[PDB]
Amino acid sequence: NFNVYKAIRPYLAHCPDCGEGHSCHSPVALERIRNEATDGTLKIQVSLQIGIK
Amino acid sequence: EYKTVIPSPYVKCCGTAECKDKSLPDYSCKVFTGVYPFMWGGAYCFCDT
Amino acid sequence: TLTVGFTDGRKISHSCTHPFHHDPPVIGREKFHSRPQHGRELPCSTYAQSTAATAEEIEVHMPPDTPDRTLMSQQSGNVKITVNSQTVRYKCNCGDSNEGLTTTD
Amino acid sequence: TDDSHDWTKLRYMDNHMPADAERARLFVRTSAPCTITGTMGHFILARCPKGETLTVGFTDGRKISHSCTHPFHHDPPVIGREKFHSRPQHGRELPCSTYAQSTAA
Amino acid sequence: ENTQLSEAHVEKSESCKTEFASAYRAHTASASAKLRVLYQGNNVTVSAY
Amino acid sequence: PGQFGDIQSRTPESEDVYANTQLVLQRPSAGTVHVPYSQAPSGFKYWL
Amino acid sequence: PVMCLLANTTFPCSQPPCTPCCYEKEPEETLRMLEDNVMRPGYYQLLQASLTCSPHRQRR
Amino acid sequence: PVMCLLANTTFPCSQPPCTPCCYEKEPEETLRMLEDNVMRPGYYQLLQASLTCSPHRQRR
Amino acid sequence: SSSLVSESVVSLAAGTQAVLRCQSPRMVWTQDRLHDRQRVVHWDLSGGPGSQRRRLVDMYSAGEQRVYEPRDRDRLLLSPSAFHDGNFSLLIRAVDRGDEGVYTCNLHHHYCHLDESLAVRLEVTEDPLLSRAYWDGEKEVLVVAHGAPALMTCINRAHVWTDRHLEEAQQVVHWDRQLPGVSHDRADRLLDLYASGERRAYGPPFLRDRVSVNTNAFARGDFSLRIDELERADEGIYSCHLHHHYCGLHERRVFHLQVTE
Amino acid sequence: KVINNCKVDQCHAAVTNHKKWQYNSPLVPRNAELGDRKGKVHIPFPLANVTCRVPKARNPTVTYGKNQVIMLLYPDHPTLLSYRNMGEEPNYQEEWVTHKKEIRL
Ligand SMILES: *[C@@H]1O[C@H](CO)[C@@H](O)[C@H](O)[C@H]1NC(C)=O
Ligand SMILES: *[C@@H]1O[C@H](CO)[C@@H](O)[C@H](O)[C@H]1NC(C)=O
Repeated sequence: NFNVYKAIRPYLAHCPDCGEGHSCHSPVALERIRNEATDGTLKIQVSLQIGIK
Repeated sequence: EYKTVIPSPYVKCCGTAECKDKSLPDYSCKVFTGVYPFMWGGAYCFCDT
Repeated sequence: TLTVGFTDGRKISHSCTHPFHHDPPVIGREKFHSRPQHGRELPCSTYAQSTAATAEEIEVHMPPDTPDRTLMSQQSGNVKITVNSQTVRYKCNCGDSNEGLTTTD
Repeated sequence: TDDSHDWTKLRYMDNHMPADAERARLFVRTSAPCTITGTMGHFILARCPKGETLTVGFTDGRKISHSCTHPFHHDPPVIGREKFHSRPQHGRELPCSTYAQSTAA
Repeated sequence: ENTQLSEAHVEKSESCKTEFASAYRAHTASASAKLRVLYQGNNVTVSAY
Repeated sequence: PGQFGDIQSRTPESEDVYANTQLVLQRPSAGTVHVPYSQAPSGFKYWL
Repeated sequence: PVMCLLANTTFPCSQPPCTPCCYEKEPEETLRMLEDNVMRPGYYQLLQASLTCSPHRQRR
Repeated sequence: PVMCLLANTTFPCSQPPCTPCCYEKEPEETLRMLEDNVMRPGYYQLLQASLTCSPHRQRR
Repeated sequence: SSSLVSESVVSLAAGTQAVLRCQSPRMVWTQDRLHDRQRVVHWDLSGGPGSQRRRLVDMYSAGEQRVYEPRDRDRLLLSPSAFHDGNFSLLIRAVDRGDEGVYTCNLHHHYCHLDESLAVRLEVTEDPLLSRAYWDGEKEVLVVAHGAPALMTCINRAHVWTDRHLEEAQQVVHWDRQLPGVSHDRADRLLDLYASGERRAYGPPFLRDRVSVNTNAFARGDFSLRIDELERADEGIYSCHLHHHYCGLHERRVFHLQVTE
Repeated sequence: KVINNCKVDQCHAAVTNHKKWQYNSPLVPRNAELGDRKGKVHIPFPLANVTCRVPKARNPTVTYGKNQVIMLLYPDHPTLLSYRNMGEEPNYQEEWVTHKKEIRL
């Protein structure tokens, strides 16, 4: 049942810019943006993981 | 489309790392000196300068 | 811009922006907003909702550190490095230890 | 009003009645929303993107949302040579000016 | 019978402590400079008017 | 380099790409930990 | 099926020396296995055997 | 030293005539204090001694 | 002026490089304000010399308290406005025999690198007439009947812990120069290095080319004066001045530069 | 108060305020019978100088032309380029670019 992030050897987190001018410390730091889908939707890559405990 | 591949940086704490020549397309490497790292509890390194 | 916002465990929302200009590359000879009802065929491409995507590399590695000197209590010239269920590398540039990696304070 | 500084409340007058409300009921837009940063007394220091009017809104004790609206061309002073996105991770340092976050002038 | 007096004028702001601009008179300058002489394997650099 | 057509592989399943993208890695400024570089001209956006 | 080799034992790729619950027993053997054997799709079946393992908690 | 004046008495601008928190005992004398010593920042210290002070009912 | 820390004599040769060491981990700051008003309060519980202290509850500056054990929800309570008056007291709704031990209230300020803590011993009895609050000589000890609440006081009303100013951005290091014969207070300013990045160099061009501080000074905490190509006319009293006015740090190091061997 | 035989248009209650006070703006008028009367407490939030992270510009590509220069620029947003001669006179020219252009000087 796709337990996909058990084997994630870690980076103890940080965000370079959450907005607000200055920096912060959170794994809401997105790493990259995928955009080339010709329909116009976006695939975004945040550093936190969702859904699976 | 390409992918500008940026691997994880290599902070040599209290030491000067040297260039690992890797035969990669548009490969580029540089060891920057006199950096300061930091994290949750202040500095990521005990090292100073 | 792009702006993605999460919320803390104490219900504290925090935004996150990275400078990226979104443009829509508009498709075909119609220059519009959204999918209407009276539409026509357009061969587009998008990310499918399937999860099993095949062998895409994201670099995960060794944990760099978490420098946690907050628990290092100064017991009047004595550094009790409190661990609290962890594996603390300590670099004591003094007597009574030089370096090490402990699990007990 | 008791010669104190309780940060949870306010006052607002309605028909010979000075009525109070909650601090955190404040939501401002130009046509796009803004950033609630400095809130004391009369004064709201706020960062806000481009618009052509301004509307500040809040809600009452009976949950009555009221909004002041003024048609005012808001634009930022352009700083540096760029007409850029926002502040990035890597830029340079140019002097400018900001309303200070002091308590009492 | 209700009338109303209306009066207004203009003054300075609190902007003037930092935001202003000097109209200014400029005439003859100070010829200051710097020169480095490599006298006999000795790079000596001086700065004066 | 930078023209639409810098990225060059032989077949679509071939990954041997000759490309000239001009990554001159900038110095991260002071205390911040990231990897700024000289910006990469993406030909494939303005192919379209 | 195919055999993954940890330079000492040429075990089957979905049958490691840690059957079952590979990472769930300890993380460091999975750390070393991702360190050396990352070149193998049979090791990605072993990655499944660390990710979609179906251990004793799962019904499969 | 700076001395305020409510037109009959020259109390100092650090000693108000309704010391302290003069408003919460009598408003109109504070209003006349405003209209009189508008010219004084020592009166702004007097209002500091009349608003951000420690009255007989509060110890702030 | 400043509080002095180390006074030393340095004798060096003409044409060499002087290094007047002035370093401080407590003056380190960066050209970003990345959580530079980040504070944390946390309460820990320990149980004698042969037990390990355990974290119960914490709270970040401008945030709400976080409980670590689901059992302890609505049981361990802090004042949500702790950061307004410095009242970090912890209320335990109902105590039991297992609750005995030393509780520590910990304040930490990441900007000034300050930490302050207080201990309280909780002793839970069964008789309410034995219930008292007393000072054992170095800590408050609270005697509480079982099932009664225990309000463990942690009050520190200093301005550095409450949300007063603490937006200073005025860490500053000064390099000063006192030439021979001239008395102090009329000492000539040589260099100003501001935490924001702004720099002030003083003097004729003859001096500015030979006197420098490394460009990543606040990043690495190195404010050492480097004097290249020592001349006899360079001798004198140099002083490094570290100033954090809000947290009250005023330190100086003084170097008597002599030109000899 | 009881006032003998005056209807609602003939009467006018006006509750004079000398205790309860919700402050306002000097665009709205004063008392109808008063001249000068002041009350003076300052306003908060001054302004201070600061220095901000403006972006750095995007490095374009160059080469020789026959006592000329070929320069291909890629912008990310429209930005001004400019040029001058360092001789007896500048002849300096300033332009904006929005998209990726080859400019020869
Ligand atoms: C002297 O300065 C010149 C440049 O003016 C430089 O090229 C040379 O290496 C220097 N030599 C010495 C001995 O300092
Ligand atoms: C400090 O906090 C506790 C929390 O219960 C509260 O009971 C107490 O009254 C507070 N002290 C003051 C002086 O407000």
